[PDB]
Amino acid sequence: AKMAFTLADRVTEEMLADKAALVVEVVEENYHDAPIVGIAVVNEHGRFFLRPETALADPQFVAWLGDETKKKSMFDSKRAAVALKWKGIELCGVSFDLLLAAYLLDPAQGVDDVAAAAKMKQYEAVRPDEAVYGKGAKRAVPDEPVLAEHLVRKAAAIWELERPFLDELRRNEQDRLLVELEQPLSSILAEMEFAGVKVDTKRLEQMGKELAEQLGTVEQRIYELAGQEFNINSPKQLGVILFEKLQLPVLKKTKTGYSTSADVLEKLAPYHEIVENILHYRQLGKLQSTYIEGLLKVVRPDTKKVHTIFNQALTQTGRLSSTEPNLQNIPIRLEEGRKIRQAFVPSESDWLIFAADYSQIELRVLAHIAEDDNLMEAFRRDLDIHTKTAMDIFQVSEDEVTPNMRRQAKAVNFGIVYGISDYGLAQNLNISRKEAAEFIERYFESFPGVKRYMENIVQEAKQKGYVTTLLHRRRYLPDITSRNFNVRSFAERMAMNTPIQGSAADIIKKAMIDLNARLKEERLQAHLLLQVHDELILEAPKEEMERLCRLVPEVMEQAVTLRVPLKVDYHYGSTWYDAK
DNA sequence: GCGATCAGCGCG
DNA sequence: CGTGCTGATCGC
Ligand SMILES: OC[C@H]1O[C@@](CO)(O[C@H]2O[C@H](CO)[C@@H](O)[C@H](O)[C@H]2O)[C@@H](O)[C@@H]1O
Ligand SMILES: OC[C@H]1O[C@@](CO)(O[C@H]2O[C@H](CO)[C@@H](O)[C@H](O)[C@H]2O)[C@@H](O)[C@@H]1O
Ligand SMILES: [Mg+2]
Repeated sequence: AKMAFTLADRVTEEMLADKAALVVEVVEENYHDAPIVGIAVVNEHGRFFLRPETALADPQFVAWLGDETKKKSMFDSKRAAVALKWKGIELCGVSFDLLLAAYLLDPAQGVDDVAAAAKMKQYEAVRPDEAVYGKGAKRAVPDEPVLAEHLVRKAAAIWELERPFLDELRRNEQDRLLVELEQPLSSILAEMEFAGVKVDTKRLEQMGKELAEQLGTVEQRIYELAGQEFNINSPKQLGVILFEKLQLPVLKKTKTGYSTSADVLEKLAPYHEIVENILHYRQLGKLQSTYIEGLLKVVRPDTKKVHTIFNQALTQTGRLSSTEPNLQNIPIRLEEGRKIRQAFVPSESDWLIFAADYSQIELRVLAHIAEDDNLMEAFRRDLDIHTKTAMDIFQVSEDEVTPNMRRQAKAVNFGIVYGISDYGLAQNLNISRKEAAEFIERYFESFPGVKRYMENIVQEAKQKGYVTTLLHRRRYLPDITSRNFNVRSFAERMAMNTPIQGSAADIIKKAMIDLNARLKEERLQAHLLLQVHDELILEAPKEEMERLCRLVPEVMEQAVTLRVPLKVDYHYGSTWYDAK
């Protein structure tokens, strides 16, 4: 039967106890400047549902929300914190976030609502959000009676689940990871998302106009060389033009038809002039649809800022993800796409963009965890790691390392990090397995400590059932015991890769926490805007650059102490593009 | 037609 | 290797 609760018309004192499960419901997936549809509070005095117009206007309730001594347990407190920031209300005292707790216990569960986390502890007296709000075009906020009970049941679940979740985190030695890292980081991400990044829309629009011109020209050139018109963006129609009308060789096949990936086209380029044009068309087309039109779609017209949402509880490695827009994959590798960054500017006049990035943090982390003497010495000498790798695997002096040799050694360092494998490397360097295996073997011959680590971590994953990062993040790998070579191999590569990528994630997250504490102590106006896996982007008055040049790198380099140094490069400029 | 897939490409 | 976003596509 239904759950008992008071559907209050006004805020009372017992609703303001110093310990409670709190629900500040924001149904819109993108919570920026979004509506709060209801509030539920469960504490020692009972269960309560409050209408937002009432609670959020009540001085006492707002004070309670902002009182750090009044502890609240929630699910996705960042969502509520940001929704409240847009209304000028501060949320403090969140001592437990069920979403983050569940995430740390097992990222693989994909916990995205209270019901999912509750199911982990055999608690099912709460419905999944999707069941209550529906989804897609049919998504909608239910009538008060249905809404109120759902919010109360969620608060009730959080109230009941706090202790068991904290107990397991403690057994896993992950309690500090939640309380001292992820929860404090949650508040920092909330400030970052709320601050947003300023966009020079006029510059973006002009770039868009020129791209349209260039696309038109390349588009026509393509129809000319094809002898007809067709939907270039249709892998099916394109496949017909390339492999049937033009008789280009089929080197790669796709489940549905002909593969037209850039990888394939690159090899087909020598056969026909249409290929290079299709490649150029896709490059510009990607820029136009995603980084110009797509970006312009999410810019707030009143402030000209984009407010991303950092998903802190999604990746299996501990990395953050970014959406609406995704600001972690803005072009940089190719100059034409890199120009897109000229569109991201400081939010205030006479302010500048400051970007700091870790130099090879993953390989440094690997040197530390594997305790490989050669790799540690390489970083202690701050050597060019790819040139050094080439020197060792190809057995030549530094001056004997050719450009192609370094390129291949670089690709090997790529593979060693993401889980070295014949297929992966071979196909990546466009070579054979017999050859790729030879490189790998040569690499392990030069870095025996890394080989030992790879063997040991795999064995450890099979024994314990999971692998861990420097700060105790965990990833379960049940497929590590699969009798299917492919499935088992993937699991083994994750056993190898996760402690590396995951520890690098732990480090930069701590750096963000340490950095914000330093910025505040120094009372600098500088603030974080974005995190891109191994780099931090800030904006600050031009008068703070010299101080940031010393502070940011130091804080990032000292976040943790490894057997090898951590090195941070940095640049600043009038736009993100110039922060190079 | 709606949402779900597929195929291709951007980043670390 | 992973997330995420795009235009096409197919599924019921
Ligand atoms: O609020 C972020 C937080 O919510 C979850 C669901 O619990 O994701 C929702 O919000 C994201 C940001 O708008 C969307 O990308 C996602 O589709 C939506 O379900 C968590 O995954 C996330 O940590
Ligand atoms: O030849 C041993 C070598 O193979 C790997 C896979 O590259 O693991 C295989 O052999 C182990 C026994 O030594 C099994 O536990 C594992 O399941 C199987 O795939 C390496 O880890 C190992 O060094
Ligand atoms: Mg870097």
